[PDB]
Amino acid sequence: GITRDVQVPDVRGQSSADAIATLQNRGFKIRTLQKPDSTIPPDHVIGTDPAANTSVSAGDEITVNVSTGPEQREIPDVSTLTYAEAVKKLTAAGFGRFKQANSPSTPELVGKVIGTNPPANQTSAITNVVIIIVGSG
Repeated sequence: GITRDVQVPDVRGQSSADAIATLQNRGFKIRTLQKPDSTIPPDHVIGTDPAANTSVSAGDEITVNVSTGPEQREIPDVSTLTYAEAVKKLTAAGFGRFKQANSPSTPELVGKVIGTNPPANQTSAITNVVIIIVGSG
């Protein structure tokens, strides 16, 4: 037959703790899912899971998606191959902050990227500014 299923209001616009408390008060169980990412939402609740707006039994389980910190990635040495490669491939790797600089190099490297200013072998954040250095002399 039917049981008592109700829809539970979202705690969007408040912190994850606010959501946790509100659901807890109603008897709902909450699971907090956190991810470090490139496409990071704030630690506050901006959105919720459909399960909340769906009519569910009071005391169901609501997953709260929260993100803690932007992810970091190691810089692949593809920069040295082509300027286009450096910017685009690093964007594909997640990076979204670039700064171009040029450094005087031997004519044999003119027009080629000689690397990055920050160490490429280092794991840099998505929001970290990668300074791409082009060899020009």
